[PDB]
Amino acid sequence: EHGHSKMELPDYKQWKIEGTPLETVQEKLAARGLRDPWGRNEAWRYSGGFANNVSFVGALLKGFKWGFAAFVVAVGAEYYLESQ
Amino acid sequence: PDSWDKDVYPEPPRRTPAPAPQTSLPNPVTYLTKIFDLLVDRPVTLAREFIEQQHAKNRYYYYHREFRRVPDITECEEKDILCMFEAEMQWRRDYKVDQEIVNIIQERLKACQQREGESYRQNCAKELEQFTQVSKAFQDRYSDLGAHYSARKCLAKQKQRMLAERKAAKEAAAA
Amino acid sequence: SDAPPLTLEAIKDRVLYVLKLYDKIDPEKLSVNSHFMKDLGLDSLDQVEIIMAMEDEFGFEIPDIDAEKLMCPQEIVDYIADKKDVYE
Amino acid sequence: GAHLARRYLGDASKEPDPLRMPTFPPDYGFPERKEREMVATQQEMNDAQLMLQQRDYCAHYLIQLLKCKRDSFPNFLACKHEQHDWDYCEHLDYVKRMKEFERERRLLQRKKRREQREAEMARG
Amino acid sequence: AFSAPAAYLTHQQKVLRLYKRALRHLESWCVHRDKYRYFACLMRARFDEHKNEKDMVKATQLLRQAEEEFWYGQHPQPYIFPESPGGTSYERYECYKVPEWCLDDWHPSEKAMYPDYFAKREQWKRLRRESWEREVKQLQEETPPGGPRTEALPPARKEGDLPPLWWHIVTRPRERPM
Amino acid sequence: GGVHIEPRYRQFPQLTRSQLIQAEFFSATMWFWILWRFWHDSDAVLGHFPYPDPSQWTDEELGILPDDED
Amino acid sequence: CMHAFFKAMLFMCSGSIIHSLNDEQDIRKMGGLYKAMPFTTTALIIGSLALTGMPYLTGFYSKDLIIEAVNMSYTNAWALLMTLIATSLTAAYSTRIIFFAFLGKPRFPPLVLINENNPLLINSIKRLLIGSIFAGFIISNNIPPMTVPNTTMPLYMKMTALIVT
Amino acid sequence: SFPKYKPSRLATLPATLDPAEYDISPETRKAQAERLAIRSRLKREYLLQYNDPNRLGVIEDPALIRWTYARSANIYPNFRPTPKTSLLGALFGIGPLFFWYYVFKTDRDKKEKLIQEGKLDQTFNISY
Amino acid sequence: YRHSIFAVTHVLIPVWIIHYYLKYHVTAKPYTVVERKPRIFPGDTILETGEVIPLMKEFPDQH
Amino acid sequence: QQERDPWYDWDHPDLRLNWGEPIHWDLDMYIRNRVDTSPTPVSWNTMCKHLFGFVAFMLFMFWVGEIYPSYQPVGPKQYPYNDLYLERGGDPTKEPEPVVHYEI
Amino acid sequence: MLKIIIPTTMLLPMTWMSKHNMIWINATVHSLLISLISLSLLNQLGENSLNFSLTFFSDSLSAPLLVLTTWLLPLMLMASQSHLSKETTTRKKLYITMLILLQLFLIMTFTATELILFYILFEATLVPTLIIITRWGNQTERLNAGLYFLFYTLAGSLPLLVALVYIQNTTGSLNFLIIHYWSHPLSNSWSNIFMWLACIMAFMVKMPLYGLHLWLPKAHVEAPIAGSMVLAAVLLKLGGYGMMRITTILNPLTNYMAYPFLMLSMWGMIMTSSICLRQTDLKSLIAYSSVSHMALVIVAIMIQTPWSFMGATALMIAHGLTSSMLFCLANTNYERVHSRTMILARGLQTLLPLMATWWLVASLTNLALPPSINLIGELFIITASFSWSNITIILMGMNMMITALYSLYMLITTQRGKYTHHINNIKPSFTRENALMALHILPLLLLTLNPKMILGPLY
Ligand SMILES: CCCCCCCCCCCCCCCCC[C@@H](O)O[C@H](CO[C@H](O)CCCCCCCCCCCCCCC)COP(=O)(O)OCC[N+](C)(C)C
Ligand SMILES: CCCCCCCC/C=C\CCCCCCCC(=O)O[C@H](COC(=O)CCCCCCC/C=C/CCCCCCCC)COP(=O)(O)OCCN
Ligand SMILES: CCCCCCCCCCCC(=O)SCCNC(=O)CCNC(=O)[C@H](O)C(C)(C)COP(=O)(O)O
Repeated sequence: EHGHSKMELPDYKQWKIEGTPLETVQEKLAARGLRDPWGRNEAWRYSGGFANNVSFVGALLKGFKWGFAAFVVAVGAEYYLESQ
Repeated sequence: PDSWDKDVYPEPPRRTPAPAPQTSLPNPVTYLTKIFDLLVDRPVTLAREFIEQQHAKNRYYYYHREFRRVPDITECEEKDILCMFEAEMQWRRDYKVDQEIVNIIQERLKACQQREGESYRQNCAKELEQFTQVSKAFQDRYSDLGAHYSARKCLAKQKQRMLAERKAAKEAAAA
Repeated sequence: SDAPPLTLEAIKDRVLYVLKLYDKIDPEKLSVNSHFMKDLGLDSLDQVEIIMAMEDEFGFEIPDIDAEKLMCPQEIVDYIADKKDVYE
Repeated sequence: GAHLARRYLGDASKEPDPLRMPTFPPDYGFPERKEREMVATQQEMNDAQLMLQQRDYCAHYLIQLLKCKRDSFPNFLACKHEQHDWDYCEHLDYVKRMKEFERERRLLQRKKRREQREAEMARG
Repeated sequence: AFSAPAAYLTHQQKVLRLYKRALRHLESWCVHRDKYRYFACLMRARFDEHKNEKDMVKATQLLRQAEEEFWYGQHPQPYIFPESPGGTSYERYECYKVPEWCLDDWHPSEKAMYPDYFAKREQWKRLRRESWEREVKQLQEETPPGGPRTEALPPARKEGDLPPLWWHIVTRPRERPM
Repeated sequence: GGVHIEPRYRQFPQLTRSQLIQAEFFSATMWFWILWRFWHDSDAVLGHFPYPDPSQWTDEELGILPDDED
Repeated sequence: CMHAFFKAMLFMCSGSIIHSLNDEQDIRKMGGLYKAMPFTTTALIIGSLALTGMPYLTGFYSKDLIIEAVNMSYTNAWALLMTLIATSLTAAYSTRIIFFAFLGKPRFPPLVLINENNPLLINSIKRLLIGSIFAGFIISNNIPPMTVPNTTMPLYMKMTALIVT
Repeated sequence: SFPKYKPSRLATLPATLDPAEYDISPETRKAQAERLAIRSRLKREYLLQYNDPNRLGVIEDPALIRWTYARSANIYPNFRPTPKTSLLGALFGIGPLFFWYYVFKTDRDKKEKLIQEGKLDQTFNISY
Repeated sequence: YRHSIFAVTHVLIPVWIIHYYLKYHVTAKPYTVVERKPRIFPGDTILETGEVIPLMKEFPDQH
Repeated sequence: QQERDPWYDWDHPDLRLNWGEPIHWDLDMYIRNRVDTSPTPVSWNTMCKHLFGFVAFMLFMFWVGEIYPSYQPVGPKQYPYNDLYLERGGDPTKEPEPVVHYEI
Repeated sequence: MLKIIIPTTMLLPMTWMSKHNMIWINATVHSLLISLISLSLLNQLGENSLNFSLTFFSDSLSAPLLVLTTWLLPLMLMASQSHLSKETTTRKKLYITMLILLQLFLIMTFTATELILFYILFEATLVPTLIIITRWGNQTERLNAGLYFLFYTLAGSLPLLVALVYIQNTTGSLNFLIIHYWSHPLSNSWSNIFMWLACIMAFMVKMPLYGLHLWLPKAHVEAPIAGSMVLAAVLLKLGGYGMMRITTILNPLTNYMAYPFLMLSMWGMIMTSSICLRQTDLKSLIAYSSVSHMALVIVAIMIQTPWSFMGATALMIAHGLTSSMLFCLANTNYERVHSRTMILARGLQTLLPLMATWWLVASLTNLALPPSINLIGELFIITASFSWSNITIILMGMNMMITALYSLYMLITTQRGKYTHHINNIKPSFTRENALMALHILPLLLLTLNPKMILGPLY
């Protein structure tokens, strides 16, 4: 049981430099009269689920919202049970 | 256990506290030791009783060998080989017995250190001081003999030690 | 591992994909047998960058002595198949 | 820490050496000099066999804390009050040590002021 | 690896090798892809300025200060592919490579298993036995007098012939036998 | 002993909902534990016993005479 | 005891990352894995927090006491300074690992083979995760005391570990 | 200009930094050609004896035999007593012995003197 | 079923041999098994003797 | 032998040697398992100076820290029963000089 | 004692009256049976000795050596069965006769109540070994090796005969019991110094002492496998046994006489261990390792303390077994490759895994991994030397580290890496070789369970 499923490649026309820092790289290169010949080869790294990033503080605060809500519920229950 | 003498291997009375549960929560240690008893100690006891009755069905004895005393090296002639042989054998047996005495004292010291716990530095002065005496004596008798030790060399060492002690006592008295 | 057993078709498809992503060479003009210097008018530096792009695509690196005489996509695919022992 | 800088960049004789403290008699300040007290005796403190470095003036609260910790075993947070008492008593011991250090420092201050005053009077 | 080496490297090959090394080490320095693309394009622009220079002396003087500049800023810990001669898995699977002649010593009880494989192996043995006798004479007649001048071998030129010295190149164990 | 997931070739890989919910649950549990411990035991970080000021002590308790008696 | 838990889990996460990327170990060739493989991400984040002595975490109950005991002992000034700088550098390379392994854009070869959906790996990692979350509290509250505590401390000296981290 | 790299015995000069490779002459090219010629002759001989199906033994390597023979058995017949050899042999074969003898003799004399004076405190020293 | 036979041949049998080996052969000799003495606190009582340790000196309790 | 070409097709890939080639007198000294002479990015002398300099500085700083220690503004710890005389060594038949602690 | 000697003598007519194809089986079976009889001797007393008669006695120093000597012969026959396949029946019978005569001489040497009988048998062992080395040897340097081996030993041992006859003329007896009971101190005199030298040098040269060890590499490399086995296992221990027996009359002269030899051995263990690091031959490396171990045994005997003697006995037994196993492994490789060079055959673990396991166990035992008896002797001798002087620990630690280094170097060079491509005649290991290695290695791990059996009379 192995992965023999005939995976098919996407279309090469899908990858566009637009909307990526590669566009800024080309803009800087054109100011000196240059162009990147491999710019569209690396456009897949900013296209799909890779288009959105997370900050370091956001990475550390991965589950702060649910944990905080649970902590509020638990401390409320503790206050309502102790004051009896 | 009667298998060993309690006087040779002294032990304190081993006073132990009593269980004083302060809460209503059932501790797991008692339940685990009860199930351990039921599943381990009972079959082991039954097997031991069976083996012991099988042993009692066939009983026979063995004895400690007693050795007579023989003249020592100090009363043997210069070239008399038979008395020298007997004295050497006796001295070797005495050397083994002295080694085992030191072993007994060391075992006492180790047991005291483990048993007394955190207060061993104060509660094991007696064993340490006994071991100090026994080690000093053993060291005086057999140290520096070398690989080829014999009763003659031990006698020579004792002779020079007594000569030194006599000279020191004479010099101190005549000071 | 759990690595699918890549085939000759996959190697050729990936090589042609990376080549078509190379803006210097027109997609229509290139063919499996299309030569680099003469059929597409590329420089030798373009050839070495193509080799580097192949290297980054397939995750293994080709020695310089072998790379400097890889001039067609077909022989690039043949070299990769020989290196990775591809059956079909 | 500030005392480190005061000693190593300022005057060494101005402040004490912690190895040799205290350098003055206990009664040099005031003659009352009430003595410190022990609650735990020798025998029970030996039986509890805490540690030699734990065998200090705070031993009674430590013994009570161990009494709880042995008694209420499954509830490993039942006696928190005894831990609080032991910590408070160690805090009191520490603040007493700080008071000793401060007292010795100011005694050294006034001593040095004394011989410098005598030197000024003698030179005058 | 597969290709036979030459007696020397020309200037053009050395320039290509420096270009590849510099690009690899610049990629190692510039982790991110957009920054690497920018600096690699700038590197290519700086690199091809002296493309059209003609005389040999100035060309040889160049590439030399270039190699010194490369050595000064060579990123003492460059990225290496795992299977490369410096990678973390360079010779990981070399302990699983067993030679083909080891099968000749298998017990008949072991050779009872896999009968078709051993029949095919015997056919390969017969083919090699004939092809070697052809290849010895073919190489004897084709080699220049006084010994070979390079370690490059000729292909087969007849119909039933096989390439000379083929047995130990065709019968490699595998890249990952186990 | 897992499930079948095919490669994607330059697209975001397939994710199971189980791994996402497990990771989020464990992160939330960790943050809740930190908050609960900080609420119930705050002295473990900020301390419970104030640090006295030695210069604030009067000379009476420190056994100091006005530089003339001794 | 604490380092056992959290360092073993850190190596587990590193090995999972290495296997998921075709036996690739260099961090220059691993990019955005925070979303591509989240269980390893959260386990490694918790381990990094534990390693840096985050309050009320397995690493707290040991490392915080280490720093406090070194700060109030008659020892070398140089050794204390080196220990504080080492703590700062510990936080620093933990940040380096997280940043270069989970935050940026992907830098691995195009053929994606990323997969965590294996019960063995998940269970083995999560057991040590629960350990690295709760074992410090449990063990610290269950063992008898064995040293004199540092009850009273200067406020800036109490926060020094957190400040440097 | 950039700081220069200085080679040493255990950190050799890089190939790309050799001024010799840049000084190209026809004699150098001919030398390289004949070097690769002899290398190719050796490789041809090895592969011819290696791919032979008839051979079922170890290919004897004269270079290895020469290496082992020179390392083991060719030393003494080529030995000649010279001031260098005499001095190095005397030093490396006599100096350590007398150095260690002096060290151990001094240590044991000190220990014996302390034992005779009685100030060594050998309590519990039973096994020797 | 696999766990039940495993818990017998790999846990129960070894602990039976070791308990028999310890209870009847190792402890037959003195000092072979030495146990740390149990801690005694004030207010405890002893099973063997029955005497009760007197309480402490009623320290002044505050805060 | 470590710095030989890893891409040439040696007859002995592990030792990187060719059949019939002259063998260096100290071959077993350089077998990729032992001392190697591969050029380093940094020069040998600079490396030695940097390594030695760091070690010398660390040692001298440690000695200075020994000369200039760090501590807290507190007095010595006090122990009740004659500085715990009986429980530290013992000797109960000497009646040592009593030490009594100062309450402030 | 004759219950061992007579069957060993009857081994000769049995061998010479055997069928042309049944010599090996009968010799092996009866040698193993003789070994079983030898096991009874191990029971020993804490008292004087097992004085069988006026001619022979047994002791807990002689008993392990006798057991090892009796056990070694079946292993030597098993090892020699292979390379003597194309030999005529008469010459194979002559080889077996040489081995049997060597065993008989060693057995009578180890009991030897009287010192001249000990000398006579200690020299009688020289002839069969010389014939084995110079007759059934592969190379052309076997003649020079035999000449070295003969003349070093004879030059060392000729003054010993004069010393012994002088000692008997003065004292009146050379029986070891009377010598021990009537021992008298040696005055610090030039004549006594030279008598000490004449008594000591004969056993020193056969240890071999550093600087007098030149014969050993030649003899071990050029000997057939059985000769190498016996030389490394038993013949080296003759000097140690003789020194242990004869140092009883050399006191108190030994206290200062020992320094030149102590320094030589302490520096020579380092020298030979370092030599082992740069060696292109397996047999030479094993021989130099033997030299290092025997130098450390020399140190132990010269220190002359009970722990020294126990450690020396244990190390002698352990080294004999380990060196025999290592030589057998080297011979198994050689009979396949016919080269005897470390760097030729590489990566043999891939082709021969069980033999690689044997290599690993032998290297670990030579490395003195606890709780093997090798480390028991090593540690006892190290502790005794430390009590002698605290500065010896540096040299002992250096020796330990270098020993581990070259042991693992020898293991890695031959077993790990990539196999040599052009070598294709490496057949699967036979049951005979595997049984040989098993019978070498299992007694070591069984003896580590009862170390008191090999700790000598001072236990
Ligand atoms: C070559 C590889 C190694 C082989 C083995 C080497 C081991 C053999 C070495 C022999 C050990 C030492 C021999 C004698 C030791 C006695 C101590 C003496 O030498 O020291 C001083 C002796 O002083 C001088 O050394 C006098 C002797 C000088 C002549 C000896 C030649 C020196 C070097 C010779 C070395 C050659 C060795 C190899 C021979 C082929 C002490 O002064 P003194 O108190 O008065 O004499 C005490 C002895 N009394 C009481 C009997 C009188
Ligand atoms: C590997 C080669 C080693 C060879 C052996 C080296 C050492 C040889 C030992 C010295 C040789 C002579 C041995 C002495 C025989 C014992 C007899 C004895 O001890 O009696 C002495 C005899 O002592 C001697 O006569 C010794 C004279 C020496 C002459 C022979 C010299 C041989 C070489 C000597 C120097 C080398 C020794 C050490 C060599 C180091 C290793 C090479 C006293 O004689 P009496 O006259 O009866 O009593 C005196 C009161 N009236
Ligand atoms: C991070 C690392 C640090 C970076 C430092 C590296 C410094 C490098 C800068 C040096 C620039 C040079 O090229 S140095 C100039 C040396 N001389 C020449 O280039 C003359 C002729 N050029 C050629 O022949 C080439 O091969 C070419 C035509 C380009 C291709 O040809 P193809 O048609 O066969 O592809």
